[PDB]
Amino acid sequence: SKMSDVKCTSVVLLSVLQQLRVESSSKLWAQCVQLHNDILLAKDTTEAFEKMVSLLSVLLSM
Amino acid sequence: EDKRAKVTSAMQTMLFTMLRKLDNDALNNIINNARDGCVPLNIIPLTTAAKLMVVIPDYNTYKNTCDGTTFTYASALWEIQQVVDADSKIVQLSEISMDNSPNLAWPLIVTALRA
Amino acid sequence: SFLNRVCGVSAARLTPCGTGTSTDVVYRAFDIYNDKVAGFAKFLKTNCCRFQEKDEDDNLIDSYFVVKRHTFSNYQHEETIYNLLKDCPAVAKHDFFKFRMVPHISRQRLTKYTMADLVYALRHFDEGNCDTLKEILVTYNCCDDDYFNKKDWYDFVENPDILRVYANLGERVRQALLKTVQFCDAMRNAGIVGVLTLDNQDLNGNWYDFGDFIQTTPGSGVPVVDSYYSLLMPILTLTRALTAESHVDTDLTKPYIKWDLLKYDFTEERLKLFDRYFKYWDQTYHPNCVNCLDDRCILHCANFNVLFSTVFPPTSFGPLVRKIFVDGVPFVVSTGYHFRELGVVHNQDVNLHSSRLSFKELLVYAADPAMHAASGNLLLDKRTTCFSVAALTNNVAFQTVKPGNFNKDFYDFAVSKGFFKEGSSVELKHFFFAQDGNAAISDYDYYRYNLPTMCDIRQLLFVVEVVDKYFDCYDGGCINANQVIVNNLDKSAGFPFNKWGKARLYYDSMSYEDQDALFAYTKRNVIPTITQMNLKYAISAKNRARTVAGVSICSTMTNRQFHQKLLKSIAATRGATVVIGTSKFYGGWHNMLKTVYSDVENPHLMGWDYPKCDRAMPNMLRIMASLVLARKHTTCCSLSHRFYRLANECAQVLSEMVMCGGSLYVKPGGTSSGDATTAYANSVFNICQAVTANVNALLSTDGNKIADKYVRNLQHRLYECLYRNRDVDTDFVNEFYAYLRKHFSMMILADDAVVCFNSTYASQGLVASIKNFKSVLYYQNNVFMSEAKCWTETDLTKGPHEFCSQHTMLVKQGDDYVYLPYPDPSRILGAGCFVDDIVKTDGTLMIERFVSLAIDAYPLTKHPNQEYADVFHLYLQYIRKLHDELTTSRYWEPEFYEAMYTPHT
RNA sequence: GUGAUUUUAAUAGCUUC
RNA sequence: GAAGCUAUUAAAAU
Ligand SMILES: [Zn+2]
Ligand SMILES: [Zn+2]
Repeated sequence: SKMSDVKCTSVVLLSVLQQLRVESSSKLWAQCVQLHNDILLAKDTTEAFEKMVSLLSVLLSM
Repeated sequence: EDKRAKVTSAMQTMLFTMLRKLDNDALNNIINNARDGCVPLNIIPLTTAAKLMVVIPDYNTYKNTCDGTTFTYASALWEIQQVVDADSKIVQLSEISMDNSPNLAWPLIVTALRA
Repeated sequence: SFLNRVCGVSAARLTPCGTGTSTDVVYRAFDIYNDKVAGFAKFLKTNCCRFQEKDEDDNLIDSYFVVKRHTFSNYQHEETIYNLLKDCPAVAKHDFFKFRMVPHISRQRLTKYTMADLVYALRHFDEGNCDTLKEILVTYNCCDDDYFNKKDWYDFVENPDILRVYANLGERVRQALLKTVQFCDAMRNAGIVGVLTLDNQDLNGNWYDFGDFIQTTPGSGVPVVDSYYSLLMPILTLTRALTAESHVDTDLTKPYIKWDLLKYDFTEERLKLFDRYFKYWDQTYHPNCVNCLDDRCILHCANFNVLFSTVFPPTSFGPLVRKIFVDGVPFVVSTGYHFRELGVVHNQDVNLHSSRLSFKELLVYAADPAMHAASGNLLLDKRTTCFSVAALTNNVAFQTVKPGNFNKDFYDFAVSKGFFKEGSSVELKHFFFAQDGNAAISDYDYYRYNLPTMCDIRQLLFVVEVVDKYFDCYDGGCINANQVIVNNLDKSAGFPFNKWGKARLYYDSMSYEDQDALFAYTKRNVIPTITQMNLKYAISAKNRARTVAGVSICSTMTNRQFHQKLLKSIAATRGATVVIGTSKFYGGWHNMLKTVYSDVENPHLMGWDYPKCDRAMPNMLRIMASLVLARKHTTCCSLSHRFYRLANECAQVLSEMVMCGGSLYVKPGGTSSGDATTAYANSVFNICQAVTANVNALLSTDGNKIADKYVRNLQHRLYECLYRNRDVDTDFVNEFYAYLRKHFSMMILADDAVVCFNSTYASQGLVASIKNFKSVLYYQNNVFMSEAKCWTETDLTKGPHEFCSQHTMLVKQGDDYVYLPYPDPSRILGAGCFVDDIVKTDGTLMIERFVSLAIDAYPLTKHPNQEYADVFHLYLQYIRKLHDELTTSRYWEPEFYEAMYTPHT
């Protein structure tokens, strides 16, 4: 629905980060948790894509 | 009852080690002082523990609580020994400042020894 | 000329408040008991002429001259009584004159509002209509008028500063109490008999009505102060009126009292406080509840202790330890307990010199927190406002919650079947929310909403008797260790017993004889234990973290062996108010709804929630629920055994040490979810709150308007039974229980309720309503019931709006119409789209998950909305697909799912 | 590290009609 | 086929 897809990809990406074990960095874990929770709670699809790209930047950094 | 034997050996060990780790000197000089030899439990570490652990959430609380290399709490003096962040990494006393505060992984934990 | 008369020797500038000589009419609260009407409600006062006082600046002040017109008899009578009582400094000045010949009694320098007005405002709070409360707070410098411009200024959860705004009235309330005691001493000395009412004491502390007082011989006068004190009690802790007792002398401009740390008794201090503030309370107060006479005395003596315990240092409470020797080796163990509610309790079986500890004594000494605390390091935690005892470890542990696992195959199937499209009514709103490392301490800090609450004792003592009637159809008592049933033996045993095994290890290593010995030991001693806070990894629609408490096995065994008989009886009974144990399948939902509808005359339905239920439960209400549960042990136990069981329960679940991240904290109170009787005690609490709401609603109505003579006499006898008889009236308790069952039918399951009530009586103010519930929860639970989470349904064809997260539809099954519990489609779909383990992503070996989920969704196929039937049919096609590629047919046929709701015939 | 209690389904055994 | 019992896995509710 262009929204549930984003909400599922955010869950998948956070699971990928957890498996990669970014929880060692408390700062990074807190930022990723905040972004994922905000994406899940979002009502509009506009800011959801922005926050999804922000979260994906964390994975792309490594 | 090989289960019973093992669990019995376990609890016994624990108790005796905590007993050896008891601060005999200070514990005794306060328990007998009591009129009937009975004291509240909450004051035992407050008047006998030789190590203090302080968990500070931000820098404002740091400055209000642990300003300097020594501080007073529970009517005693405490000498700061080691400061550690939330990642179990040693933090120096020269890094805790307003300018460097956002670059630290809060909360920090301060370990102090009694005077 | 009336102006100058009222002026009198103490000349002052007087502002006529009304039309000069005409009496001012006001809407004020009165405490009433006549032969024609009774109750604490608001009436019209039309026999007083007010004259506000000015000053040099000609601006008004909080001073009034109240002139009353009455008969010549009351003139001579009230002149004699005031001449007798004139010496008392706590009596307002009176002027007795008569000039047109009509007698007038002028009271001087009175305030606008009285203690009755303050008590009514704080006990019948209605947001949007708190004008009297706002005016009082502005008048007495509690806050500014700009404080009310902010929204949600009144509730304790969003605005914690209202506690400081309310506590600004404590000194005034304390002065009123002192003046009341002075007035009582003066009455006794002068030999006068009369009742003390809040509406005769202005907000300075003076008393001004003597029309009903009687004169007798000097030295022997009797002031009656039960209603006064009992109604005033809920505000003594809301305004924190006894904060001045913690300073040197009793003034707020001096430093705090520095108590000795090694002091724990405070019995003489409690007796002194009682004698200072409640001198003429005619019931015996036991500072230590171990000397009480029954459970109705324990509550009365603990209500005073909750108020008196706020004066003493917080470090004087908890376990009391001593140094014993094991074969010449010193050993520190717990020997008593100082309770905030029960006083000081000492164990009856303590041996200083002992040897050769057995399994049971080893278990008790390992579960005892004293050795842990005495070995740990001192801890100062600034992340929370809870008391911190010690750090058992040498570092702090942080716990994080993992994300959920995505069921991509099921999501692709749903998308390919036409689901999850823009502009749909069905969307995913339930997920697994991840938490950072501070979630545990952040959720533990939510115990800050628990505050010490003193409660009306005369109303609570009647409410407990009424509530006890809802638990008359059950069997209780103690059982032997071989009669105990443990559902899951592979659960955690708690701290520190989780380092060696599960509960199965203890239950196997401990024989029946050992377990019976431990149970017998708990009846003469107190065993404090440690609860552990764990994070629950579940699905939800909110980003809040879920936390549960792991009670120790030492507490769990005893509690089971003490309570399972009654718990099982409750869970097995069908057709009662508490519906724990009833299934919604095979017509259970229909049966429960028919039972709750019963035969109410003008039926309407209603539901409410409990904001912060577990974190804000008053200790007095928790103790009351425990005593109600324990009331079934009249044969198997004595008073000492029952008291020691109650003390053990309080010290184990109510307020104990809590391990959170390797550190020991002190729980302020509330309820520990994970205790043997959590759901059964929450059902008792809910029934208690409903009953007290009904009582307040009935007592708050003007008696001169109830056209029903039967209900008017019921109200009269209700006020009589609360505030005039000290012994239980079984006949009136039965009558009130029958009245409630007829007009207020309840379906209770823990903190979730559905009520079928008579609408005409509710509109006439004869039974409880949403506003009555909101007021009750305000002044008792210290929370705010916003009417957004409460619902009302005027049509019973549509069932309750929501009960146990299930909705209701009236559908035709066979040849009759029944009620069906359909769930939230988003919840059902999210249960299958996301899982908690990587194993469950493969549904080929997890067909039972989807079979159960389709069993939960079958009812949606009768919904007028096609997108709901769509979810059920989607669950069915997937079951088939898996059943197929894997390699019976029942899990694809709809018949297997239809017969799970049809009566079992 | 992962509580209390209630209900239900699947699977595999043991007595019974 | 019928009813009851036991163990194992799973789902929902407060
Ligand atoms: Zn008593
Ligand atoms: Zn008993």
